[PDB]
Amino acid sequence: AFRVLKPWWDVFTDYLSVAMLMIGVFGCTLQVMQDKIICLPKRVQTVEMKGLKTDLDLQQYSFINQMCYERALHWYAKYFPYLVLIHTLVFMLCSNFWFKFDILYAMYVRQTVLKVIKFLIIIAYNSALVSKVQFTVDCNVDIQDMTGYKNFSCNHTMAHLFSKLSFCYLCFVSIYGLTCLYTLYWLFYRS
Amino acid sequence: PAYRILKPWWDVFTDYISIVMLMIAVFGGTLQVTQDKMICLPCKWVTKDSCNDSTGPTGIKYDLDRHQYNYVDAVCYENRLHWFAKYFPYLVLLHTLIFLACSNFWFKFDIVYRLYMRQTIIKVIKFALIICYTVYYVHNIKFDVDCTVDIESLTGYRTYRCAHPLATLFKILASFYISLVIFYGLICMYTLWWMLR
Amino acid sequence: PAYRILKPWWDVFTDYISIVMLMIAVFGGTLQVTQDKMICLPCKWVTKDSCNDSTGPTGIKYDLDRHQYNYVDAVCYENRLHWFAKYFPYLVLLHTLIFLACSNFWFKFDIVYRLYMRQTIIKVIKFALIICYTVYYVHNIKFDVDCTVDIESLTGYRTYRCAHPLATLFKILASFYISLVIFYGLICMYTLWWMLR
Amino acid sequence: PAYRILKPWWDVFTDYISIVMLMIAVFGGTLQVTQDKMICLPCKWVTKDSCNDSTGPTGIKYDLDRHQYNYVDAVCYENRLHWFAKYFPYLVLLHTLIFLACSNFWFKFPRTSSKLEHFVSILLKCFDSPWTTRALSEGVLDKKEGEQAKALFEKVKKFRTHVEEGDIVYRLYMRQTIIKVIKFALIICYTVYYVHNIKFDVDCTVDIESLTGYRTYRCAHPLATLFKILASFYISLVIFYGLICMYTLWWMLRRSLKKYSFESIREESSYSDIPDVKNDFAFMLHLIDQYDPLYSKRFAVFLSEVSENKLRQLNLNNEW
Amino acid sequence: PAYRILKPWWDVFTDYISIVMLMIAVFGGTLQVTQDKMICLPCKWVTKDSCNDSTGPTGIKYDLDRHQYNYVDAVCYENRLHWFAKYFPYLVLLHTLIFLACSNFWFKFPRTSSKLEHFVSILLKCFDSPWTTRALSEGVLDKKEGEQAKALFEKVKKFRTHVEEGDIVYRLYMRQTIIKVIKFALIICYTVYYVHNIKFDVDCTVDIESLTGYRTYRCAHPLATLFKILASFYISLVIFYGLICMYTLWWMLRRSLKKYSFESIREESSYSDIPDVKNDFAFMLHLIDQYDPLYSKRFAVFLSEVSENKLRQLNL
Amino acid sequence: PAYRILKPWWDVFTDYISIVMLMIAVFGGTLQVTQDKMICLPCKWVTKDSCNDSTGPTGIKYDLDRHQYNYVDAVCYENRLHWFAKYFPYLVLLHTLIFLACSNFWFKFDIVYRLYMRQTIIKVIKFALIICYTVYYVHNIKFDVDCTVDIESLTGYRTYRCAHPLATLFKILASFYISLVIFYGLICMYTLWWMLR
Ligand SMILES: CCCCCCCC/C=C\CCCCCCCC(=O)OC[C@H](COP(=O)(O)OCCN)OC(=O)CCCCCCC/C=C/CCCCCCCC
Repeated sequence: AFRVLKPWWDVFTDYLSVAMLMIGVFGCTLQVMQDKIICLPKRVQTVEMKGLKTDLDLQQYSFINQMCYERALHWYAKYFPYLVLIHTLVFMLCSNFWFKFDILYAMYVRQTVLKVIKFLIIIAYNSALVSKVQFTVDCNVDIQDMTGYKNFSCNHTMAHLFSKLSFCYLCFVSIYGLTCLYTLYWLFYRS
Repeated sequence: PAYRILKPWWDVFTDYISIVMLMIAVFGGTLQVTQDKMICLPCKWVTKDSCNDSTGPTGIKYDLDRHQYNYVDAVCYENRLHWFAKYFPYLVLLHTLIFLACSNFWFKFDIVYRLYMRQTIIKVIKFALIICYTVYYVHNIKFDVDCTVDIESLTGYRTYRCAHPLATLFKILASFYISLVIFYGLICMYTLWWMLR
Repeated sequence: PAYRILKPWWDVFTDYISIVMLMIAVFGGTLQVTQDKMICLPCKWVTKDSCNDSTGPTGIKYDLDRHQYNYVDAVCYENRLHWFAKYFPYLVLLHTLIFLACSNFWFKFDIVYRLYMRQTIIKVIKFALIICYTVYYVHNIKFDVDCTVDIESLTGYRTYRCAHPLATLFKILASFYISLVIFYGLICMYTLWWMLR
Repeated sequence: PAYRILKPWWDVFTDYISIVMLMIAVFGGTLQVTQDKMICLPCKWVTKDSCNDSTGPTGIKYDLDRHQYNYVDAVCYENRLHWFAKYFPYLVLLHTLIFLACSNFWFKFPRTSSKLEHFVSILLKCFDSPWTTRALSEGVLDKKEGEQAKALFEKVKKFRTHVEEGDIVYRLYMRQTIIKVIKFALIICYTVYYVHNIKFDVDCTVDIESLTGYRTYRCAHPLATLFKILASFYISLVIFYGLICMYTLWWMLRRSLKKYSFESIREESSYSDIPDVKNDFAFMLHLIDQYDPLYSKRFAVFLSEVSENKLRQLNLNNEW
Repeated sequence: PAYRILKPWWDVFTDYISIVMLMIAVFGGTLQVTQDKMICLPCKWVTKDSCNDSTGPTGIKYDLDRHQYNYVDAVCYENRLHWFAKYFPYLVLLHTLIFLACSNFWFKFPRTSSKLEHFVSILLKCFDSPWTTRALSEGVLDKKEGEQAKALFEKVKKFRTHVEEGDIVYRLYMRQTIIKVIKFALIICYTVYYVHNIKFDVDCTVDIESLTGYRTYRCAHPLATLFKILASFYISLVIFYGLICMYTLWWMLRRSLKKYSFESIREESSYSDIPDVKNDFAFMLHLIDQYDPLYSKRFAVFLSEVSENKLRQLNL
Repeated sequence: PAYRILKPWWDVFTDYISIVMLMIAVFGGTLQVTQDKMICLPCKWVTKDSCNDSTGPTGIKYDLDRHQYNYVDAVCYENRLHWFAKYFPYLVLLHTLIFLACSNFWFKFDIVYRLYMRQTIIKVIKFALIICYTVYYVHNIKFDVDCTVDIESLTGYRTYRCAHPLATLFKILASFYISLVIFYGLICMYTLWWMLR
């Protein structure tokens, strides 16, 4: 049993990585649902209101749905759980890297530094690209030849859920990086 | 293992309460991921952003397609449904997971007794925050939901009156959840006093 | 373990009946989660909030969208369907969970004799309550349910005649569930008879 | 566990048939839960509530919404579909559960369970005893193995006295076999008589003209022939089960299983003192002979008293 | 249960093929359960119950509701689609279940299972006994080890007497393999001569003219090609299975399994009176040869009375 | 078992990559059974199998039933889509099974050294063939498919501009696969050098 040589930071990171995998599985299940985006045209042809007749079939609506999923929605907004799953696989692979490997000190600080830089890169990229998960999307695909409308407004059904999942994911990686930075401080504070 | 002598009846009771809270969270998340939606019909005759609510009977033609209806349902599901009514299963999942981490803290972490003392303070203060936030927001879930998203440029109407089908379920789930939390907290509260005396 | 000598014949059969009731419970819960809904058609002829029910045949044009139909189903599931017909699998879940908690409390806890006698009395009175409370309400699960929700300002009708598809199958569950409870009480009767003799 | 010695080939056959039967039940159950439906189409031209069954051709308009059509499918699925086509998998699950409970009924019944575990334990540990090898070989006896052989002799005499009085296990196995064969007969009867009611085409007359406009509809049940062939397959399984059970019942009536004879073993061996056991002893010894005669041959020595005298002589020489 | 030494390479390969056939059957069955739909469109121009197939194009309106289409789909999927194209996954379920039952019959048949576990247990006991190593390398003998060595010799003698008499295991394996080969032949014949009936385009003529207005319909079967692929793939595996099975039968006619020759083992060793065993004992010795002849070499020294003599004088 | 310590680091790396590429194949198969469709919209201006493309905007009426759309999509999917895009997951599933079976064939059967020779050679040659065939056909996983079947006798159109929905993701999935195999191939070449050392 290596639990004696497993301090609190390693066990905390293990449980956090399990949480990462659970979050990624939940996000993949969210992406499993067929109904992803819902698109309606713009400028479509007490006061009584009347519904606007878009003059569109079901399959035309589905076509605009997938087209605006293609060319208007952000790639991170479409594969955020995908990146989450890949990156937690990387986390559990390189979390036991020192265990699965002055050479002892060397590979231990190598593991800590690799974990720290992965954490920092994840923080930078997530903080940069998290704002792109929006509900109201403006889509300007050129399918006027088939539908008749050149501009569309769409809604991403689970965009709020992806933003909340990204907030929880960022909190988890934040605790991860705080405990790993404490590990690095303890390692490099003394010889 | 042989830790049942180190696990007294309050730790086992809180563990079982946590298991029930976990499967409640799983049930809520499953319901929200599969069958959760809203069903919105526009208010045909409106009086200042308010539904006035007024030879045989014929169905009202809104002339909205099924897709426009889907758009209205999603848009009203975000901007007007109360956030607790949408994030209750994820909130209870997060609370259950943090309770599990707190209750199983010494099992993989007189310093042990002081650690349990700090653990009990943290767990009981989280119980206090949990019960306050849950009690204050249980009555903020309603079946019939008003909506004023101002999407007249896409469907032609402003105000909508939607139905949230599983909303009551969440309230009922939340209701049961309150009992569990209270039990958990009450049990934990005794432990604090049991170590205070 | 070695506690099988403390579990007589009646205990083994009651445990097996409890597992079988748990399978019935989870089957009903899965049906409620997945395929529970209603189909509600408006009544063209009405007489004071009641369906009047009054060469080749032709179809009746209700002049309603699909989504107004969905709203009618949701509102007549919330308002005019009996709560027991909606919550019977969940109540059976609660009964089975508390029944397992009562049956196996002395294993996880003249103290033992006191728990055993209390559990026997509780299980007999709980069987009586369950059989009475389920036989009383079992007629609320009907195939045809006439609903009247006053959504004329949003739909165009006042009365509808819903059909509940998974109702009668629930009946086939419920009676069978009751039958299992009957057998439980029968075993309990013999136990009490043995407790008298 | 080590109960497989008490289960002959017919018990293993019935256990596997019941497992396959349960698989059929679960498959049909998820089929009925998820994909079971009816596609009901109204008859435009009718004659006394009966479908008359009457320039390129063009389609026939019914003016029915999707919700009216769903109502028609639901109403003609409940009111005019045969109940067998709807609840056949649940019936199969019930029959399979009852068969499984009957098969393991003497296993969990405490009065027979105690006898069964005692018999299995002392039979296996008598097989493990080297006194059987030393005796059927015929001193070669250690103090410790002689002591445990004496203890096993005492245990065998005690169990023989304890189990000779009652034949409850034999009666329980009789009851299980008779219940299984009569349930096979009932299942075959009603399934054969009711399997003709699973048909693809159903003419439903549910009288919902006030809601849809048509009196009679013609419905196609998509999962009908499937629910036929499965049922036919199911019937085949039951037949096999019944035949197996029939043989078992015949095997428990050709000779008296409550009177065992050691004539072959005590004739081929030097010991002619081994008596004939009766009642439950005889029944479990017959069940073990259905596994192999070897277990009975190695336990017949421990059942003997001349072998006990020879062992006592060996221990007397060992101590003195 | 340590039965793996009794299943040769052909048995393991056939079990793996049956497992992957179970996988094929499960996948085909769940696809047929969930997404096996037929899409039937009527043909406007009829030519003696046959479809004529004749600036901006305009769509063809049939005036059919979404349920009328679902009814014609069900009718022409049931009546006119060939039965193999519908129940192929259930056929492969039944066939692979019967193949597995045939493979594990002698494992689960107590009359031969008891003999098999007896034989396995004594082979494993003789595998660890050190008189075997002393005899093959051909002395010190502890009292306990000499005791279980003589005891194991006596079990070997009694168990040879018990097993050599009958041939139930040999005849049951004969019956098993001949049933497997005849059923493989039947499977290949019917599957080969029926597989070509999986077709994507089917022209149905069901006479629902009173319910829809059209007599002849053209239907797409989107799960045909996949079934075709799976069918072909399934057929290929049976080929493999079939080939393997013939090998076993060929092996079981290559020489009489009811007799065994110890000529090589006793010729290379000093003990020259090792007797040639027969029947069930010879047959399971042959199977252990097909697994590892080292087991037969290790066991062969307990069958000679000369080794009994050497063990007696060493123990004396 | 008894083979835990024989494997070096590269064997464990190959096993991990094999597990990842296994569940990649399985998840692709789940996507293929679940949401594998493609939506064809008929071309309003067809001049000898060519889509010409020469107030408020308005939609286009194709006058096709939903079932004629279903027939068009099914026929354009099974007649005008490359086998690679349609059967990406079953083929990668076959590759997983064959790769894993060849990686563990010596367990199921210097004969061992020659067997592991043959298995390593098979592994590296199948890596090469898989890379070649995958990069040679990776271009056919594309969204836009101009299908042309000429079933105008049933639809009234002859060309349709379909767009495959689960393609680009499939593309990146395929991309992931090749990248994984690339590292696998790298490790494989190392093994080759070892067994050619
Ligand atoms: C011969 C029998 C052998 C065993 C077979 C057992 C039968 C299983 C019975 C059903 C299993 C799943 C129940 C599903 C019920 C819900 C149905 C539902 O929601 O709708 C069907 C739904 C939508 O379909 P359509 O609308 O036709 O698609 C759009 C057309 N382009 O269809 C689905 O795709 C169902 C969802 C997919 C999951 C079901 C399983 C399918 C097989 C999975 C293949 C890969 C699995 C790998 C196994 C992993 C093991 C480690």
